[PDB]
Amino acid sequence: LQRTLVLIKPDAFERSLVAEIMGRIEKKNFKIVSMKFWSKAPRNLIEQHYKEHSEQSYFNDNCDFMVSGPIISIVYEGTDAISKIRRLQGNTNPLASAPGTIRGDLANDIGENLIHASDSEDSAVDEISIWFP
Amino acid sequence: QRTLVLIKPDAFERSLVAEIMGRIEKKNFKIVSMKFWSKAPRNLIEQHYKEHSEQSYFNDNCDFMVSGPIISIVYEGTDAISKIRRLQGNTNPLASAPGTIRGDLANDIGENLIHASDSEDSAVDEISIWFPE
Amino acid sequence: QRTLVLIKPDAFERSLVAEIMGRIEKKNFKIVSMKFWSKAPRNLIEQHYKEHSEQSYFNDNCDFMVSGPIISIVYEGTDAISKIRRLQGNTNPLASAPGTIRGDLANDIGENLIHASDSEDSAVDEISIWFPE
Amino acid sequence: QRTLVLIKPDAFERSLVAEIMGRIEKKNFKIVSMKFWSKAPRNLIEQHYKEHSEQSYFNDNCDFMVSGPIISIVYEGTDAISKIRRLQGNTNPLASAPGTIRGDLANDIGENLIHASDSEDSAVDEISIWFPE
Amino acid sequence: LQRTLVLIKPDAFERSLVAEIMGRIEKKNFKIVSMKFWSKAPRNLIEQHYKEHSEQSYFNDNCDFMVSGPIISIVYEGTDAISKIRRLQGNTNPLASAPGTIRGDLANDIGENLIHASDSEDSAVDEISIWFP
Amino acid sequence: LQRTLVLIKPDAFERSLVAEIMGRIEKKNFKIVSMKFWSKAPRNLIEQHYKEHSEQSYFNDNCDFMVSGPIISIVYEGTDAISKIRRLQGNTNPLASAPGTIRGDLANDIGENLIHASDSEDSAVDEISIWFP
Ligand SMILES: Nc1nc2c(ncn2[C@H]2C[C@H](O)[C@@H](COP(=O)(O)OP(=O)(O)O)O2)c(=O)[nH]1
Ligand SMILES: Nc1nc2c(ncn2[C@H]2C[C@H](O)[C@@H](COP(=O)(O)OP(=O)(O)O)O2)c(=O)[nH]1
Ligand SMILES: Nc1nc2c(ncn2[C@H]2C[C@H](O)[C@@H](COP(=O)(O)OP(=O)(O)O)O2)c(=O)[nH]1
Ligand SMILES: Nc1nc2c(ncn2[C@H]2C[C@H](O)[C@@H](COP(=O)(O)OP(=O)(O)O)O2)c(=O)[nH]1
Ligand SMILES: Nc1nc2c(ncn2[C@H]2C[C@H](O)[C@@H](COP(=O)(O)OP(=O)(O)O)O2)c(=O)[nH]1
Ligand SMILES: Nc1nc2c(ncn2[C@H]2C[C@H](O)[C@@H](COP(=O)(O)OP(=O)(O)O)O2)c(=O)[nH]1
Ligand SMILES: [Mg+2]
Ligand SMILES: [Mg+2]
Ligand SMILES: [Mg+2]
Ligand SMILES: [Mg+2]
Ligand SMILES: [Mg+2]
Ligand SMILES: [Mg+2]
Repeated sequence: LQRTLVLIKPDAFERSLVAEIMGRIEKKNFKIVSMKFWSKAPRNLIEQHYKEHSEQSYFNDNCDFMVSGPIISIVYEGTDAISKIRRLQGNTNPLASAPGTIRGDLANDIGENLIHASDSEDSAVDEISIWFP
Repeated sequence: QRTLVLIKPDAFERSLVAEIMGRIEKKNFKIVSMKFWSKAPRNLIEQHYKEHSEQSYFNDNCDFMVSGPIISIVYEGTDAISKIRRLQGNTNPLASAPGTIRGDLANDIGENLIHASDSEDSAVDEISIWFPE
Repeated sequence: QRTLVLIKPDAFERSLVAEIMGRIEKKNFKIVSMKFWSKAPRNLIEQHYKEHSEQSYFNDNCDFMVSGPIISIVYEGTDAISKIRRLQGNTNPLASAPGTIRGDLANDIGENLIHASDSEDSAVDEISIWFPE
Repeated sequence: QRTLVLIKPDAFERSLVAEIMGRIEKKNFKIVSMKFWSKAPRNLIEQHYKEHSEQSYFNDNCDFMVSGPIISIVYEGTDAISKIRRLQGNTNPLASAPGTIRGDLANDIGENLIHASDSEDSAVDEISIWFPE
Repeated sequence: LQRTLVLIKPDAFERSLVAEIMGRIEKKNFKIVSMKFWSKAPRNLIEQHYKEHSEQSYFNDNCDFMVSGPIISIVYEGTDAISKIRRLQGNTNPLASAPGTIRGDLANDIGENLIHASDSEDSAVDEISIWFP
Repeated sequence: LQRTLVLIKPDAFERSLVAEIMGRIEKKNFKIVSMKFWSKAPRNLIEQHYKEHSEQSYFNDNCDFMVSGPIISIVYEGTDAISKIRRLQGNTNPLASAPGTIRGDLANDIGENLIHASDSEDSAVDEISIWFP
């Protein structure tokens, strides 16, 4: 049994895909245990969330995108939730994400890619602490 | 207008949260605030339904409303109150119309998936209950 | 209550069996009995529709009903008879409402996808026809 | 009967083209002609809506109708005109019924996703406008 | 042209996913040629169905699960139906089943995994003989 | 940014899957820039479209199928549209096409396979020139 942190990104709001994305996770039988709506996430939380990427060329653009509209932060719980939701999410690169995955079916950009999900136990604990202190 | 919607515990039990939210999303209403409650305080539920305090079902309904999670949402849109009420459908499963949320999904007078404010005055009161900030 | 539903041969031809069953399932009705007929005996069809024996369409309708498979289902739920009738929608394609099974999917008075018992008395008779056990 | 349907520019903006066409397709109407317009000529739009020429919204509506692509479709079926009108739903978002295209998807009196001919006489006129061949 | 044996498992009934599962197979153009509904399958048929696993640690628990609610047994027919429906079904292990498959999208447990499908021509004949003697 | 040529094949019309197929591409955020409806495509355009296969045993049967009902020719535009839509389409062979893809979910034959999509930049230019001279 694990908890993982998911962000529904501003592009999901713009494209009216919030329920579609949440629905794919819900139909897999994962349970919401925490959830917050952000009309606009604080820049500092975004920069902390993506701190690994702070020295990458796309960092500033990614952070700008992430504060360009609302986000939902959700903690999902289930057996092996972290890897399972990562599999559902699909590859970052739209040339690689498989049909059937959230990104494979719905995303068409490496940056505007609809959903974040924790990639490991350690990062899940870290990310949950950021969004749900 | 702004209206107050509750996703009720039966929606969680039946894994219909995204389905309900999706019907409102597809109608182009915007989420302005949202909170997740693992279990709403009974006092909050009693206040929300204070006008039913003398009804025979009052306690049973309060028990149901604290039996599982709730999501409270403020939606915004032109004439959002009446429009979301029409999408919601009648309380009575003998009357709620196919095509409405309750008409398609609810099969009980009490366990009826969704609350929506019924007037501007009740919207103000309910938003103040669920989002006192 | 228990009611008798037929999935008609046009549902098989048009690959709408799951769609129709899904609309009833999502309303939370429980299957109590079910039988698949590769081709129903004409005599069974004539008995089912015996009250239409003098109508001009009687033979054509019987021909249609044996033209492909049927699934007969007994569904159970509070006020299941009237509720499933409302989901079914009117026989006449000029009247069946969008949101109903026939309103959304049927475009003919005869080839109309689904039968549902219209009263408690007819439910008893029809269940005895299709499930004499 | 044959009727003239327009998929309006808001359907393109909101990525609802397939959703709308799918609702008509599932009702078993057959496409007899179809044209895609990257931008319809304003004169065509003015002719289509000539009966509204004195209305206060006439110019705003024409502006909207040339603001993005349109698909014009001739559909054929028994009583196709009235049936597709019923699927379409009322112009007014305070009236369009859940289960209809506008009832489920449209939230504005002007930006209302779909046109459908309202009579046999108007169907002839509109088909001659969009498909003069 | 082949026939294969599918079981819709009790978890599909509990989670109201029966039509969803049948619909995925129906949309692939497979035809139902036999079908039976079991309110509760006999223990002996279940133990025979899973006889290969009789000495495995999970055998008793699996059999208990399989008689814990209704099942539907279906014979589907199509060209290479056996391998095709196996592909649609997805891996037993929820750490392996691919998004897009029935289990990949809907199942979250190695035991409660929604659907059985024959794994070969020989086992299909055997399983059909069990459920449809 | 690329343009690719898609054909919706006559089997999609027969099976009422036109909107389903177009919807999968639309939800991926690809934009229609040209579209034509053919009640019956001219034999010569079909033979030119498939000229690579002119000496294969299935050529005549494939061409016969392709003129057996309507087709829609669509030009879609998006970043890397050619490879992305090919991925969505899925393998020609129904023993290989992955669940989650259009063919993996919906097609059950190597010939009647619902959709064509250009396989390269060069063939896209060629095919667009054929259908949209
Ligand atoms: N423009 C651009 N943006 C990128 C690139 N790589 C990553 N990003 C953005 C989008 C990602 O969602 C986010 C975090 O990257 P990640 O942890 O490698 O990917 P992911 O766990 O979201 O699939 O940063 C990239 O290569 N280019
Ligand atoms: N068991 C039972 N519960 C009832 C009955 N009438 C109302 N309720 C419950 C369910 C309703 O969602 C809630 C509030 O009643 P309402 O304001 O008349 O209905 P609504 O605005 O949720 O459609 O109280 C009732 O008659 N019986
Ligand atoms: N062709 C034709 N068929 C008809 C007509 N009226 C009824 N039928 C057929 C289709 C109906 O499903 C069946 C039983 O008629 P019903 O009990 O009045 O309708 P329903 O309970 O299936 O809605 O007989 C009719 O007027 N014309
Ligand atoms: N802004 C605005 N637009 C309107 C109003 N009434 C009609 N329109 C626009 C939207 C309609 O689709 C179009 C044609 O009006 P109509 O023939 O009465 O409606 P309809 O046949 O599209 O349902 O003109 C109106 O009252 N206000
Ligand atoms: N708890 C548990 N149950 C298992 C395990 N392996 C198989 N089972 C159960 C669930 C399977 O649906 C059933 C038959 O196993 P199978 O033939 O290897 O899998 P499958 O053809 O259903 O994908 O037995 C297992 O490793 N653990
Ligand atoms: N009957 C039959 N038809 C075939 C076979 N290979 C190809 N075809 C038909 C169906 C294909 O859609 C069409 C073009 O073949 P293709 O370019 O290799 O496949 P595709 O780009 O449509 O996946 O010709 C084949 O091996 N057998
Ligand atoms: Mg990451
Ligand atoms: Mg109320
Ligand atoms: Mg009747
Ligand atoms: Mg009009
Ligand atoms: Mg097996
Ligand atoms: Mg090719």
